[PDB]
Amino acid sequence: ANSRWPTSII
Amino acid sequence: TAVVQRVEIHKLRQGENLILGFSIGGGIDQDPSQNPFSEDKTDKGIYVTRVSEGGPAEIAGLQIGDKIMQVNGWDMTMVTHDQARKRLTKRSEEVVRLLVTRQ
Repeated sequence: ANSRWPTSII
Repeated sequence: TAVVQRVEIHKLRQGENLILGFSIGGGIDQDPSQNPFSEDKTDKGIYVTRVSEGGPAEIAGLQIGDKIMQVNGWDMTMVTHDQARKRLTKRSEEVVRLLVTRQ
């Protein structure tokens, strides 16, 4: 993961 | 180049929630240079960052790296990350059609 580029689970 | 794909996802009930089985990154409020999937690092759009094996999105044909252009006719090219998340997760919508481009 990248702390400066969040992702979201949907 | 990019090829246009149209997928039709039927959400899966998991307890109280209807889920799509994928993850997103991007949005106009995020740093596009951090997106590992985009061809052009100024692209602030919404990208599929992960797809769950066996889940609704996989079955529908969604692939990691796809750029989401529209959800049920709703433009996804100039929205914030949160706005995109909300559009994808409306509790009243069981079926969502995504217009995507794929490299």
